[PDB]
Amino acid sequence: DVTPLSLGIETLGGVFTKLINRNTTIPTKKSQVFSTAADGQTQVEIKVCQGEREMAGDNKLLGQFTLIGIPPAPRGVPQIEVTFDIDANGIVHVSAKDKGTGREQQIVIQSSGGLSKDDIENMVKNAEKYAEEDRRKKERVEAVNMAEGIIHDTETKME
Amino acid sequence: DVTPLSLGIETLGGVFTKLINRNTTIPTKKSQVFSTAADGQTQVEIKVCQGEREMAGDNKLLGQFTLIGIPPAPRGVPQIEVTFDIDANGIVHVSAKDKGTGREQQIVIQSSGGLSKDDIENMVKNAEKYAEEDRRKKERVEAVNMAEGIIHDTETKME
Repeated sequence: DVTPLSLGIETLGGVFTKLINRNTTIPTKKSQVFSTAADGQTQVEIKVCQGEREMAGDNKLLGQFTLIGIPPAPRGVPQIEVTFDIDANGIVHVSAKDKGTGREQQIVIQSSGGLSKDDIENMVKNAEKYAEEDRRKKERVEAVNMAEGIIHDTETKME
Repeated sequence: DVTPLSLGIETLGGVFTKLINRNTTIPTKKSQVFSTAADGQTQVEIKVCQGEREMAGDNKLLGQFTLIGIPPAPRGVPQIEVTFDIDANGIVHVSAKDKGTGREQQIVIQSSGGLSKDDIENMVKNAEKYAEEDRRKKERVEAVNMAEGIIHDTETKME
């Protein structure tokens, strides 16, 4: 038994960060650490998405939760470990843990909609159709995001 | 009663960071906040320099001291304020204070402690001589300093 479509979460700029590539044998587990997009950010919204598109919004939203109680710290400091657990029954689990505090909340997606073979084929179709339009939109967001970091590193450093 | 030469410290890459520019009317107090160049950096070294060259090593070292006990934190977090307080005589009171922990370390030096007015003009001439060599060195080092930051900000972020 395998994942019909790629799974991931929406990250800064609307980009879809893939965590489990399609046709992965289930059960499966995959982790990645993320951080806050801004200074003083007390929470992070985890939008679990499914599809093959480069931008989250163009994919199916399966579930949504918010990780509460991240102590205010500067942009990019908090270490948020996001883990995708898919059990044998193909039920999606996504936990988010602030490595520092230990604060953690998890979403269990017992039932999302129904995913038809026609829906799957269509999603794979649009992904290939809009591929270079997607690649260019993703590339631009990545530059804006990198520049945001460049503008935020205005302090001189020392050894 | 102005500063004979520019005063400052050594920062990341060996760059000379001015705190008090040349011909600044004294007495005067000037400050700047700096941070660590590496993850989990315990200390910072303050190398008080005098001259007009773009790299600290090519200038006159007036004083050197270490500020220890910076609580381990990622690159760019610790807030180390460096203060240069000059009086009428030319005595510079240099301090390095960790804005967070409150820990302070300080020295006192003589900027008026210069080896002849002939050499103040020699240093000014040494600078104008190596001005293009320096802007080449400075732009190469500053490119590495930026890349170091961009690489330290690779981690994906979330709103």
